[PDB]
Amino acid sequence: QTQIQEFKEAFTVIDQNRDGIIDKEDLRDTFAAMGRLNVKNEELDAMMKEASGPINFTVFLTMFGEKLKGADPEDVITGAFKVLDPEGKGTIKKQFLEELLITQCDRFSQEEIKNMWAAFSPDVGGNVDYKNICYVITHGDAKDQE
Amino acid sequence: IKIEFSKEQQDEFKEAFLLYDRTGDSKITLSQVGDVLRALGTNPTNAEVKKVLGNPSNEEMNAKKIEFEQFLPMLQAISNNKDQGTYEDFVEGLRVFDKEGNGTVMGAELRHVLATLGEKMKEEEVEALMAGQEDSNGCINYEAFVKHIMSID
Amino acid sequence: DEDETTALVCDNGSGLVKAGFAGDDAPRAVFPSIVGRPRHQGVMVGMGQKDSYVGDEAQSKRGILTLKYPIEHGIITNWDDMEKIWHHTFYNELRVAPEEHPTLLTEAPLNPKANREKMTQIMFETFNVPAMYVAIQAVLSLYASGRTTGIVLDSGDGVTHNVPIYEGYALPHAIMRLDLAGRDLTDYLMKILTERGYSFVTTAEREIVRDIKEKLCYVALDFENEMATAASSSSLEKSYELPDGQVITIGNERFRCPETLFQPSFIGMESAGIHETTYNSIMKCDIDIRKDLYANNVMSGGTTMYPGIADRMQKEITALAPSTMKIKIIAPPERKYSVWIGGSILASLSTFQQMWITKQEYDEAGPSIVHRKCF
Amino acid sequence: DEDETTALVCDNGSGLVKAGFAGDDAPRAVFPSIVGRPRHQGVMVGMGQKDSYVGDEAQSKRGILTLKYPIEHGIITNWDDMEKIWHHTFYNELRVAPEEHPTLLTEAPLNPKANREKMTQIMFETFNVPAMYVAIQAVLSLYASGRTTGIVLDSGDGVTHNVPIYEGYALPHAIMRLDLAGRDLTDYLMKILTERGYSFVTTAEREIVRDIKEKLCYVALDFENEMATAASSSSLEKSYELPDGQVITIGNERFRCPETLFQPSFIGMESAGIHETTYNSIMKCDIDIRKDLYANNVMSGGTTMYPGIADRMQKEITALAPSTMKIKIIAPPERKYSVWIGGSILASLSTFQQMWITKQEYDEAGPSIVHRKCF
Amino acid sequence: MSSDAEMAIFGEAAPYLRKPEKERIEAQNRPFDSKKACFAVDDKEMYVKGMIQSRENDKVTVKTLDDRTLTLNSDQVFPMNPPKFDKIEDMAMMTHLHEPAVLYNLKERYAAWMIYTYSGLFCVTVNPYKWLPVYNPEVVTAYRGKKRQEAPPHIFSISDNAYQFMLTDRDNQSILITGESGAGKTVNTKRVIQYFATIAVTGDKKKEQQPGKMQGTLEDQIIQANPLLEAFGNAKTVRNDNSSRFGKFIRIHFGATGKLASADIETYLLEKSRVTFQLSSERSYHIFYQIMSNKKPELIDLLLISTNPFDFPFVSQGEVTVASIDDSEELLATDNAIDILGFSSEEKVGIYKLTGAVMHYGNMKFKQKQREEQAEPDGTEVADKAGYLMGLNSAEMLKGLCCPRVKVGNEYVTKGQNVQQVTNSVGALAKAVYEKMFLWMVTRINQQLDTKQPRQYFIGVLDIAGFEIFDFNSLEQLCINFTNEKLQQFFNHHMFVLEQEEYKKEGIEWEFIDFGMDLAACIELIEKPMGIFSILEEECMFPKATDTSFKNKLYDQHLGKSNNFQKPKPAKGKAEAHFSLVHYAGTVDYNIAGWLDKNKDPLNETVVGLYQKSALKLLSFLFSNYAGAEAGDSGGSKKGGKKKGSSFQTVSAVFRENLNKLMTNLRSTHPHFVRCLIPNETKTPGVMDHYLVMHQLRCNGVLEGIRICRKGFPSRILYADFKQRYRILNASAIPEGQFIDSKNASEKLLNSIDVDREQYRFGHTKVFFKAGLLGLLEEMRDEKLVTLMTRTQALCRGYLMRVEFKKMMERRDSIFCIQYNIRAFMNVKHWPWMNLFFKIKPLLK
Ligand SMILES: Nc1ncnc2c1ncn2[C@@H]1O[C@H](COP(=O)(O)OP(=O)(O)O)[C@@H](O)[C@H]1O
Ligand SMILES: Nc1ncnc2c1ncn2[C@@H]1O[C@H](COP(=O)(O)OP(=O)(O)O)[C@@H](O)[C@H]1O
Repeated sequence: QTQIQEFKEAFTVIDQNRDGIIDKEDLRDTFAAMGRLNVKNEELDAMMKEASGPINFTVFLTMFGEKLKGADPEDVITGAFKVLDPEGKGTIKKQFLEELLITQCDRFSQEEIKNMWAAFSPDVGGNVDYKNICYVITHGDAKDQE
Repeated sequence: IKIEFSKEQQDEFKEAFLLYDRTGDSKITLSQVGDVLRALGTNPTNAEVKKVLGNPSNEEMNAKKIEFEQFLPMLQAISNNKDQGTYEDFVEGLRVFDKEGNGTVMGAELRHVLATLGEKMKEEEVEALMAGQEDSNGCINYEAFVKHIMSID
Repeated sequence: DEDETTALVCDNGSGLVKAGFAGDDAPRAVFPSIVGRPRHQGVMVGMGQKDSYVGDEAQSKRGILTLKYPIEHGIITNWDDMEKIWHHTFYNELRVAPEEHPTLLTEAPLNPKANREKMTQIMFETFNVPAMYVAIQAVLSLYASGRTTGIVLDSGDGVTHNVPIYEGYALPHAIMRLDLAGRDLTDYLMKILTERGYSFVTTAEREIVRDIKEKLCYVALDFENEMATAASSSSLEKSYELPDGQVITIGNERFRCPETLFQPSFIGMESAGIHETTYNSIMKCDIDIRKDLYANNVMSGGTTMYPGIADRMQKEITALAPSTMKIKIIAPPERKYSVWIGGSILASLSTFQQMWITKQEYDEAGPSIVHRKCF
Repeated sequence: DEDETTALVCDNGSGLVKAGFAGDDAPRAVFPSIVGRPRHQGVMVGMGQKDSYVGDEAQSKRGILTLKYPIEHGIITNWDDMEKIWHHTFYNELRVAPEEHPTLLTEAPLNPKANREKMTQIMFETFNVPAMYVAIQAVLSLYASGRTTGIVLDSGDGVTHNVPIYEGYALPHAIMRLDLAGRDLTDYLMKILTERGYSFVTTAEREIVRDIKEKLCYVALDFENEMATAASSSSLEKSYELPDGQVITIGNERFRCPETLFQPSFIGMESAGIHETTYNSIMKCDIDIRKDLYANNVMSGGTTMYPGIADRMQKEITALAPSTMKIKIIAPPERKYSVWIGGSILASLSTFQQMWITKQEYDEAGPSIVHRKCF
Repeated sequence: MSSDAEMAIFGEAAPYLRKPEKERIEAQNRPFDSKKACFAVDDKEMYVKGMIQSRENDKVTVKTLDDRTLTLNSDQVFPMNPPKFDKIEDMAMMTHLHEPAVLYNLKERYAAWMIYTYSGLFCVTVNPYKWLPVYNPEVVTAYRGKKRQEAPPHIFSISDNAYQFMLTDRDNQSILITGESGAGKTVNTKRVIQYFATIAVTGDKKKEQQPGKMQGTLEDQIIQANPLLEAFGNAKTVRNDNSSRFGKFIRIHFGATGKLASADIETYLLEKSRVTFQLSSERSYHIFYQIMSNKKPELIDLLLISTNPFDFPFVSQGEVTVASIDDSEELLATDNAIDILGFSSEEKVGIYKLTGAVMHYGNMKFKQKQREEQAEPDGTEVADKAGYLMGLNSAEMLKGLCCPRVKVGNEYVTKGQNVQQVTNSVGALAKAVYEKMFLWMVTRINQQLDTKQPRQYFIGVLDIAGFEIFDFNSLEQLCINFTNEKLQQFFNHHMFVLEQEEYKKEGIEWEFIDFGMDLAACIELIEKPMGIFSILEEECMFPKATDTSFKNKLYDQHLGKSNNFQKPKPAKGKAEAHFSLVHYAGTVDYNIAGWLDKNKDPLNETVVGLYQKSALKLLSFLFSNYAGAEAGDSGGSKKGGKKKGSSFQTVSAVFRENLNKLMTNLRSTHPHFVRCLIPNETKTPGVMDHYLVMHQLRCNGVLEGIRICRKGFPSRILYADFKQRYRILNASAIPEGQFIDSKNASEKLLNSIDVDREQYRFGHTKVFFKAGLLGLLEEMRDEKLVTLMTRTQALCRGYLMRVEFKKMMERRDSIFCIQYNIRAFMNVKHWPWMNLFFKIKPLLK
């Protein structure tokens, strides 16, 4: 029940509206603590409209649904990469990796690869370090690194 | 005549291969494409049978999976594939001590330098994935095994 | 290997074939034209004779053998017999291979087209000559001579012709025939000798008289006087040895025989004797040319070989012909082979060579090709 | 075992048989042709003689025997006697079992066809020869000689012929016959000697005188001169011993007896002497050939054996014949066996071998098969 | 170890015989496909191998190992033998006989230093010019006491096995030997002689022993003889500088059981015709020239002659001398030779003088200028000298010559004599004396040669020259061809018997006739009645007949009548010949100069009668043979000739005589045939002159050889054998095992092959193959062999790819995730909430 009950919490903190719906002021007011601003009209509401009425957490779940669609655990991913790397923890070779995405199977574009690079995709030694990329995105990112 | 299962089984092996090439289907892999699943027929069969003029490479053409479908069966359907028992007799001619040893190099060079070759790594690798050892190697054993296909059980 | 070959000139005579290679002065091979086998044919103990060679052999062979002449009167009556003679000339005498050489054969006056045609086929089919020609015997003779104008008296074996030529042209109408020649004389002589109480019926006996005619016979300055002289004549009696061993004397007969040419009445010919026919021929030609004819007339053939022939002939001719008119009588030294030579030339005519008849022509047209629009 | 066999050549002479094996230079067998029994036939104590063998036996036996010649004049009149003789030849003289050998028989000129046939039937049926031939005696002799050409004078026992031959061909018409020869001459010597007052009638005596004919006699250079010389003749008086022991003289007689050939009138034959018959024979042939015939005169037979015969032959012909003519008389040294040798050539003639008549031929066609198309 | 080879490859005895295992192994699988690779006719070389580009119609387009393109002819191309064949012992084995095939094999072996090959019965050995260890006594050890199959071709074999055979089989045996110079023909005779020596002693059986008197061993016994006899015989023909005039059967006989009893010599063949006459660059027997030279001069004087070969007509007919000779030295040698054989010089004086007598008879003229027909002697110079040497009366002799007198029941005078005849008696006289001398000599060697040791069964040896063809063939040639023919026919018949026996034994159906017979028509034409020979002879009889008459006779009988009888056309110039024949043999053309004239043998009786008296040797020779006696007219003979009607007998008759005799013996004994060769004109190893051998082969008849083999079903194998190799061509599931019964399976292969039955037949034991089936078979296996190779390679390829595969699939899922998740990322990073959530979480405690 993890994740959603997890979500359930996130939703309620902001709530305190009545009854449990997290409606516009909640959102804005959350920001203050948050403590970053917060376009207080408009934008916030537009956020609402992807959904059809007040939410209520359940629809909060349902709205999310795209998020569920692709994404495997965490784990399993590593996982897929691991298959790539004959060597150690070392890990995946840069030049291999570009080649394996880009010309290979479902092709990354010229730009598409580039975006990833530009974000940099922490890397050093002229290579790559995956775990820190996962730390940002899938783990969600909760840092990275100062 | 094949038959859903079947051609469809051929299809998804095919699917991945397309996926590799980027994502579309060469023509060329062809022989390999449904060598993988089982018919032996060799370059000259491949080349004429449809890859391109025997398909040195790209980008002369592209198959595609469905066309490739009927190929796999007909280009199959012969039969004379080849066969462990028959091979041995071939192997034996070299063997010359009838010992069912050879003579390991002789051996690799035979199939190499003979008939069509047959690259060095490929030869070297196969024999000792096949795992029969050097003094001297049952060319009959090696053939009998390798024919049988790599797994066995 | 320049290009060009010989020509086999075969001349088919009524009594003698003459043949050789063109470009030669005279026929290398001359042999009797006959066919003959043991008339009696005894048997014996064995064999090794040839059934009808005739050829040279016969003449030595006299007494055993028989004669036939396929070409008896100049036209070849018998083909089968004919084939063999050609075989003899090629193989036996000439020792040549017919395959290799173009061959020129000659034929008689008034030879039928069919006759040429039979000849032709035999040459090609039987013999395998590459090439073949058929030549007009008198014409060859004309060729040999070399004279454009004038008039010729050809008396050989068995016919005697007077033939005016003006600019190479034998005026056909002018031309005269006498059957008489010298086969007849041979025959005549047999008769005359017999009256004395000598006999020469036979074939062997035939040859003998011929020998006597050719060695002994002569033509008189004047027939009438000659008879007159004979009585007191003492030269006339010369003697001849027979093969038998016995000896004949030939007094008057010597001149008597040839007199016949001048006087055909001897044998029983109605014919005008030679001088008259000559004259008849010229008058038959246009008046103007006659001057030339008279000046040039010209003896040919074996039967014109008698010494005394020319001198008389002018004597006779002058008598017939007009006062002022000039007369010459010409005779070639080796007249008899005049026929062969003439052929020898025209077979041997390189410039003319296109004339020769080909196997292809024979195939395409037929043998007739040689006949029609050529020789 | 390769193949092929001999040939029994027995020449049936009017007085002597000569028989032999083919390929023999001359006969193994020669014995008389007579049949004869003891004339008186005394009886005796016992027997053990052979009645009419006549054999050789008769000769030594002289006085006792009768004689007969089945083949008296060359034609076998008596088959019964003849069978006796042939039996003798095979078994006794030759000792050869006939069935084994193909046998060639000679036969007289003008042997009747029937005569020839009777011979055959006997050989096959009587003797059982596998094969046989009959041949002609004159013909045989010519063969031995090997003269293609020339005229032959073949005087034998009792016939004499002149055969001009041209290329192996007896010319039938030329041929002259003579009754006269040895048998006759033998009598003549007999009679003449009796003239002296000697008496030689008997058979025994005839044998005797024959012996004197063959030892003593000769032919003269010139008859007339020799006779005249005879008066002074020291030489003639040669003597001869008789078996009785008495010695007789001869020598006028020596030449006279042979002179008969030249002048047959002596005995009373009208016939021309051989020299002139020779001339007549030649004249009968054609003139052209005759030259050869003069050139090659060959003598034949026993009665041409007299010495100096040729020289005389030479002179006589020269006398008759033409001035220029070349004349040569050739005589073979053992001329008499010319007939046998003769058969020997023909008999052992293996190319010709078919010529032998065979049993089947005898059966199918008959004996006449021998006659009719072969010998 | 495996390989078709035994004992020790390396050991030196082996190398002529063996081939080393390695050499064989490399040899057998050199490349080969029948289809292209072939032979083409080459004007110069003979044939050449080459390969085919292209075909259409009669013309074929081709490339050679001189690699130009000629377009030869369809027939004119020659299919080669399959690879399986190469390095092959017995050429007969070769499936494709063709001549360039023929070159290839023996050529290939010889360079190899392999001299010997086995052709059927035949054992051919080539001449290595170089020295080869083969001869070694170590090798001998390998041989002796072994069967011939057991080792590759060698003399010691033939010598041995035959030795055994004689004992077991208890029969004489024969070997023939051919070889021109550079055969090594002589050595082998040494080698064999010793061989006799080796076993002749050996025994296992006892044959009468003595301590012994001696006089030299056999072998030497023979050898001592040689030089002299070959001095006198031997000579230089226009072709052949030293070619023996005569034919030698050298007889070594043994006892039942293989003791050696001893030896004897018989001679046949003397063309006396040389004696008078010689043509061109040729000359008489060596001696004539020799005598005349100045080694000898005492002898020349006994002769009463001025030493100068020119001086006399008898000699003078041809050329005086030859290079490379020295008459004098050879004179010295020969006198020495005469000594060594060890007679007793009086006989020498003797043997000289009488040959000498010949010469004197050479002197005298013939004339009394033929009074009239007869010829009488002129000079009586020679007759007295003649008379003297013999010791006979010159009044008599002259007379005897002048006019011989002879016998019958009565004796006749052989008138007989002529001017023309007589001389053809003086020469004959000469020839006779010489030959009688030769013969008498020979018997003497036998007396000497007579050893101790008993004999039943002998082996050995015939020597006379091989078939010849000349620009100008003549009486000499035709006879030789005649002799060869029947011989060859003899051979054909012999094997014809055997094969059908074998066929019968196996029980495969035989329909054939004796192989010899096909020829028979030809020889018959020569031999039989109305034959060319017979016809010629009786033509001899007619005094009248001439070349032409003979000519017509043959023509009438044969011309066109037989295909055999044909005639040369005139060409330019080139040649003139009366007629040609087609012997088995190949064709031949002959011409006349001589023969009837050459023919005339006439005996002169009285001379023989006269001769009987006086000088001792002369009486003996003329009287008759050596001590012995004869018979007469009772019980003989066949139309043997005896007289021939008169004038004694001709040559042809006697020829019949001899040959029949020769045949009688040969067929008595079991033949073996050896042919020795010389490879090529310049003497080098390896080397093969294509033209020379080819000519050799037809003359050899070896090709013929091969032709008979065509006739039947050559290739034979066991079924079991057949199955083992061939099956790879047509496989089935069931294990080779001996699971597949040999009978069934081979049945199965054949029919499933769909060969027609005609080609082969079964067979309890064997399957009978025709030409060519194997050729098909071999070829197909060749093609088969390749394909599976490629197919294995196919297999190996699959191996690679298949193995790739799992790695590939594995990657696929790894990849798939990669692509989508990042893609998941591409949107997320933008979408506000996602970002916020990530920030919000860490807020949580
Ligand atoms: N010297 C000569 N004298 C007379 N007549 C001759 C002489 N020479 C040849 N003849 C004859 O000439 C005739 C052959 O002449 P030829 O011109 O050849 O005749 P054709 O051409 O008609 O056959 C024969 O009758 C022959 O006898
Ligand atoms: N030397 C001779 N001299 C004379 N007459 C001889 C001589 N020899 C044989 N004759 C005779 O020849 C005759 C036999 O000759 P031959 O030719 O055999 O005759 P035919 O053949 O007619 O029987 C007998 O009369 C015989 O006396």
